[PDB]
Amino acid sequence: NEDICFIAGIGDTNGYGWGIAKELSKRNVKIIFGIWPPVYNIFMKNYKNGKFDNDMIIDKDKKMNILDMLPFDASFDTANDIDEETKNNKRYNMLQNYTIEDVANLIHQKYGKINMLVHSLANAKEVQKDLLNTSRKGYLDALSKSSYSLISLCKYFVNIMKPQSSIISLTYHASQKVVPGYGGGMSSAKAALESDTRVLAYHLGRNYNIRINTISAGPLKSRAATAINTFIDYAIEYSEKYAPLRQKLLSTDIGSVASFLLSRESRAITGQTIYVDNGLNIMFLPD
Amino acid sequence: NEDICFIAGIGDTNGYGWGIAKELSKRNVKIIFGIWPPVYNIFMKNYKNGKFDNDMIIDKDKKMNILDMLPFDASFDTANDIDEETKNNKRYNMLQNYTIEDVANLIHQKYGKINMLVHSLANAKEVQKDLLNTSRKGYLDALSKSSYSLISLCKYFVNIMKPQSSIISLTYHASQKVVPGYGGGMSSAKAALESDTRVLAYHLGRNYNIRINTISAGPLKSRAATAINTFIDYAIEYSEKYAPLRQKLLSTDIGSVASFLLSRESRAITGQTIYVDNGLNIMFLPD
Amino acid sequence: NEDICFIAGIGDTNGYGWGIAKELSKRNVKIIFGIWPPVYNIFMKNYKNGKFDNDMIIDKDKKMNILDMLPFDASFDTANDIDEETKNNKRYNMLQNYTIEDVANLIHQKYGKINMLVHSLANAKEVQKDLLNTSRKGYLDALSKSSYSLISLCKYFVNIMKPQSSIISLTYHASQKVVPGYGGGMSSAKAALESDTRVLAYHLGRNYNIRINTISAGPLKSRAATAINTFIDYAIEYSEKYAPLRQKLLSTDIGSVASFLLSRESRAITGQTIYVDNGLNIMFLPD
Amino acid sequence: NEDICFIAGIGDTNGYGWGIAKELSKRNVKIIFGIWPPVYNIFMKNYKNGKFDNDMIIDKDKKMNILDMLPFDASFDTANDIDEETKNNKRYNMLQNYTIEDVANLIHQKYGKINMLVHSLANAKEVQKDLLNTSRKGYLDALSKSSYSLISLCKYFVNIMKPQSSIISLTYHASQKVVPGYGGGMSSAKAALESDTRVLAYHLGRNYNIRINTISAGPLKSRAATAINTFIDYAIEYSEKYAPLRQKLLSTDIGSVASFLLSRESRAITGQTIYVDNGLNIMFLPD
Ligand SMILES: NC(=O)c1ccc[n+]([C@@H]2O[C@H](COP(=O)([O-])OP(=O)(O)OC[C@H]3O[C@@H](n4cnc5c(N)ncnc54)[C@H](O)[C@@H]3O)[C@@H](O)[C@H]2O)c1
Ligand SMILES: NC(=O)c1ccc[n+]([C@@H]2O[C@H](COP(=O)([O-])OP(=O)(O)OC[C@H]3O[C@@H](n4cnc5c(N)ncnc54)[C@H](O)[C@@H]3O)[C@@H](O)[C@H]2O)c1
Ligand SMILES: NC(=O)c1ccc[n+]([C@@H]2O[C@H](COP(=O)([O-])OP(=O)(O)OC[C@H]3O[C@@H](n4cnc5c(N)ncnc54)[C@H](O)[C@@H]3O)[C@@H](O)[C@H]2O)c1
Ligand SMILES: NC(=O)c1ccc[n+]([C@@H]2O[C@H](COP(=O)([O-])OP(=O)(O)OC[C@H]3O[C@@H](n4cnc5c(N)ncnc54)[C@H](O)[C@@H]3O)[C@@H](O)[C@H]2O)c1
Ligand SMILES: O=Cc1ccc(Oc2ccc(Cl)cc2Cl)c(O)c1
Ligand SMILES: O=Cc1ccc(Oc2ccc(Cl)cc2Cl)c(O)c1
Ligand SMILES: O=Cc1ccc(Oc2ccc(Cl)cc2Cl)c(O)c1
Ligand SMILES: O=Cc1ccc(Oc2ccc(Cl)cc2Cl)c(O)c1
Repeated sequence: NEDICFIAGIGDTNGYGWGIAKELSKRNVKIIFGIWPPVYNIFMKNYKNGKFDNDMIIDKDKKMNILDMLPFDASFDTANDIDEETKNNKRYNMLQNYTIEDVANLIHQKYGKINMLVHSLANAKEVQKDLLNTSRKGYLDALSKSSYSLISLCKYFVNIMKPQSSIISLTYHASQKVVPGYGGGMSSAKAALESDTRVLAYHLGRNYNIRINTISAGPLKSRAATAINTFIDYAIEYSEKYAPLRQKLLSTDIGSVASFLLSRESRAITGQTIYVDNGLNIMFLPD
Repeated sequence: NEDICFIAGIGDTNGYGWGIAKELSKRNVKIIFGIWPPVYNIFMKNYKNGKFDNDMIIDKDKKMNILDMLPFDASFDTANDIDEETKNNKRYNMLQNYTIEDVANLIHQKYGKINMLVHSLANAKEVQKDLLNTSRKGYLDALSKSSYSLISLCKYFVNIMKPQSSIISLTYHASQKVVPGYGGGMSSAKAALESDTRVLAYHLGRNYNIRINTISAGPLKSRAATAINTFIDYAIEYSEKYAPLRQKLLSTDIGSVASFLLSRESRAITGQTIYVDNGLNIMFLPD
Repeated sequence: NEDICFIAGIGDTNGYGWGIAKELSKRNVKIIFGIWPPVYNIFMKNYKNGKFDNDMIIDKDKKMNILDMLPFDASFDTANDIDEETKNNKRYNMLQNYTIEDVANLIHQKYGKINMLVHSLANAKEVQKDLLNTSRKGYLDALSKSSYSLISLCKYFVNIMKPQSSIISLTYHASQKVVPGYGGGMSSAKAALESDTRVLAYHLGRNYNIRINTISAGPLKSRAATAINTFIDYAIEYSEKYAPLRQKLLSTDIGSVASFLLSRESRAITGQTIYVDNGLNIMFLPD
Repeated sequence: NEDICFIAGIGDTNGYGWGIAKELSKRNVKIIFGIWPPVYNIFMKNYKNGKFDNDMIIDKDKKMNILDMLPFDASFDTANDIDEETKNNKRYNMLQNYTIEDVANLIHQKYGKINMLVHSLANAKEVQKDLLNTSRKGYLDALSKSSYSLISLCKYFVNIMKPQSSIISLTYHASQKVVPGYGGGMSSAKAALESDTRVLAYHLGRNYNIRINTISAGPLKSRAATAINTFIDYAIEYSEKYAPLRQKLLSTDIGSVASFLLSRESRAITGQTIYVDNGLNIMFLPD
């Protein structure tokens, strides 16, 4: 079979994007990485130097098959949208075709139609500030990068997808219950993402027969998580202590659920927020 | 190597229990049926006369294999719970080891420990009456058979299940939003079942490292559905017209989700209500 | 001009029923108490000896006025439901007209139609046991007394209530999120009560133009709370430490919300679970 | 008592802002209107010409006491934020001090500290487009005007509010369930508003002892509603046909709930989305 999945939001092997790639790879899905330009050249260097080799082993027989790796910035819908400062940036200057539309066109031109799409990215320039102290520009940046990027990804990628294709993104329970520390409008962006997942499920389901769901993951010590204010150290310790299942949450635990939601096995599931967090979301009072 | 599942609530090939059996069988899980004594002998006679042979065809290069078929009544926790009248009733008189504790013991004696458990049953004497007109006895009957039966199944089966085992039941969205026609306290029972799934997830996760979830299924023209009164024809027509995914909901659509939730692929999911209903639950206003 | 409220579930001045009585009395609503026969004679003796006189002071320029105090047992729908044993029991033998239908009739005969109804009661034989260890009989007892009693109260009282009347009950968040210690099927009963509030809102709204809602209250050191085992001290301490509003939750805090929901001011609200808990329900992770 | 309420988002007498003003006026609350500059001069003219006189009657005794009416644009946090095109606009040119911070300063300078705040506004330049066809600028405009404006209002107004003050905004159930027609990212903005209400409740409750809630209203034929694509004619007809309570939803039905949430009567309620919609949100299947 010719399953191809574009994963937008891989920067190294420590986040959920990598775990999803690994699990899809087990099912013989061809994988294309969309890599944020500021970290693209570093990623390629680490890859070439074999830094990721142990992380690519699926088992005794299998290694991750990575079809391609492309620069991708969810800040920009089309070529016209890139500002002067960015195009002049040292790191963007030597790259091209990294807007959402350009990446869709490039994948389709090289490999044809795909049938799986993963949104595994977020950004918020004021994450370290409380919501109350977040500026209009800060808040809108969170929503632009973390929420609107999903809509744009759908809008441009549906043209290059087969009927019965499937899309997932990643969210966090701070959208629904208060997590002090989860600042800069990230909580807001995740609330919008979960709502948009429903509305998009209606549009994509009726028009194209395409499904879209979102996985609400528990805490993982990824690069981005490090940026929140040992906030991640706290979250992990609390989850491992109080969740119904006292076991370390792995990126591939989210990967196996993603793989299921992206396969035909879940053909009757759409518009849903699925919790993959060892059950922590169900608890009220710590015991 | 030895995935075994007990499916409590199969009476024919037209309901969700059969769809779950078929999909599990696809994955080489050995299946044991728990059949309610009022329908048990008709079920066995049909099976023996080859009435289900076509329904057991997976892909015509593969057919379902069933390990065992056992009389089972989720009304009774232990042998000591069985009233003299039932014990001597025409349909129960020839059967043995059909209470929850007895079937668990029997299964263990014959096959050892199991790792998958499916609650696919419900009942309510007054389902034809709206909630407001449901009697105390009718309401308690619905809770007893449809909700408490899950707790009891858990209590007795956890002793014959391996750590990391998984349990699922089936629910309906009338627990959360009003569905006229879903009467007799069935809505109440499903609300209880969904809440008990969380509390059980806590106890079973912490004490035995066992997971439990519930699938909120869309409408299927099963024998039980037809007996509600027609109600099910309206539900199905409405769902096929207004759901994000306008496709016929199959018992095997539920089956494949059940299969995922019972497998190790869903190891970080517990306490959850997972909707498998073509996304109908996400809609507010029709078109 | 003739607001009359029946409050089912008052046994002393330390619970939510009293707080609701006090706030309604503030608004010149006439109040009728429904008192469970095991505590009825001790309640009346305390009242007569002036034990509640201080507790009846509203602002020391105003004191509660109580229209009537009636023996009431929400276990029994009609006189024909009362087993011979209860009928002849030491505490029931001297009382009459204490079933749901009889109290409705009595109230109507004496005061005519009423327009406000409060369900402020719960009970569960096995509340000290975790759900997994709760017996069938214990679980059904919790559903019978704590959830079904609301449906029955509605069925019999709608005949003695005016159109545009309002009904409220009390619930707890353990229905939606796991609270260790809230056992015996009380969590199940509250999940059922909250679901039944919606279904009843539909029937009562459409057929009688009557509204029904439920208040999910935070912790209060009532007699029933103390009897759970300590559990309530932990709940209160936790709530005062971690709730958005760090202030002592009063029975009259619930009372003033109840008063609003029972008045015409809330005429467009029905079927709802309203949280009155200093906002604790909105929190995920503590500080 | 000196209760003062600023209501941001009044353009005429046909929306929810006016109904909230009317009901607060009954409680002798002094009212200040924040009026969007494009409609400020028209509003003032209609007011002066007596167009609103019949709409201001509370009853036999009372007329609405409007303390002041000020231009207010939720697009701009501070004086510096206004762009050239706006400052040059015919309608803005003759007005001043209409940014969020400027209005806070102006109210405080004229009247001192207030204790009630109402956010009753929304805008989305692409509301007529499906979410899938909404542009990045369109989507962010919705979030900026409809969601971030609430945060900014809180940030600047808390300085001029008393302890134990209360804040409300208005939302719609399209945040939670799909409403085709509710386009341009308005669904997204409302999801973010409901989430932000929780996070702000935590910050404002712990730091200032101030409460914040949001009212999810049913459909009302306001000026803004007219802009959605007879979408409002449909919504109203559907609500009056299918809601549990079959009665016309009035602006003052939302006003009376707002008045309660803004008063001390609701001191234990914060971070909540309260539905004031005749119960329509509780229904799954039309009957
Ligand atoms: N790590 C957790 O604890 C956790 C919990 C719940 C949800 N999530 C979600 O999972 C997703 C993946 O994050 P992660 O935890 O794997 O951290 P991560 O750093 O591994 O992944 C985030 C990636 O997004 C990329 N990115 C940032 N801005 C971008 C832009 N403008 N365009 C394109 N890419 C951009 C970064 O390069 C980074 O590689 C995020 O959406 C996050 O919200 C994470
Ligand atoms: N059919 C639907 O449309 C639908 C939609 C949502 C959820 N569900 C749920 O799926 C489950 C299966 O229902 P179905 O639709 O497959 O109908 P079904 O008739 O196929 O399943 C019901 C089975 O449960 C068995 N049963 C009843 N009482 C029992 C008892 N006391 N002990 C043991 N077994 C008993 C019956 O023998 C019957 O075979 C139910 O719990 C139902 O609530 C069904
Ligand atoms: N106390 C809390 O912390 C708390 C928190 C959330 C919800 N609630 C709810 O508030 C309600 C009132 O409880 P409370 O905390 O005021 O305790 P309480 O003791 O004041 O109220 C319970 C009352 O119900 C009566 N009752 C019990 N069984 C009855 C029956 N069969 N018929 C008639 N009356 C019966 C008892 O006489 C008792 O007076 C309960 O439903 C409870 O679930 C309480
Ligand atoms: N009308 C309904 O059916 C309905 C249902 C649910 C929720 N709501 C909500 O109620 C609130 C009030 O809307 P309405 O229905 O009364 O319509 P409305 O037109 O009466 O009120 C909206 C007001 O917001 C103002 N506004 C728009 N952009 C602004 C800006 N940038 N700065 C300041 N003010 C601005 C407009 O002048 C207008 O007067 C809205 O938030 C809406 O989402 C309305
Ligand atoms: O522990 C919970 C947690 C940890 C990390 C997360 O990802 C991000 C958080 C903030 C930002 Cl700016 C970017 C990203 Cl990828 C997240 O969403 C939730
Ligand atoms: O269309 C929705 C639907 C149809 C059938 C269902 O199953 C039952 C419903 C009532 C009773 Cl008494 C027993 C059973 Cl198995 C159900 O739960 C939901
Ligand atoms: O702290 C939360 C809390 C405390 C008390 C409660 O009331 C009861 C709890 C159990 C039983 Cl059996 C009877 C009643 Cl009235 C309750 O519902 C929740
Ligand atoms: O019927 C539901 C409904 C009707 C009107 C509404 O208000 C708006 C809707 C869109 C825009 Cl751009 C601005 C506003 Cl004030 C709304 O929120 C929901």
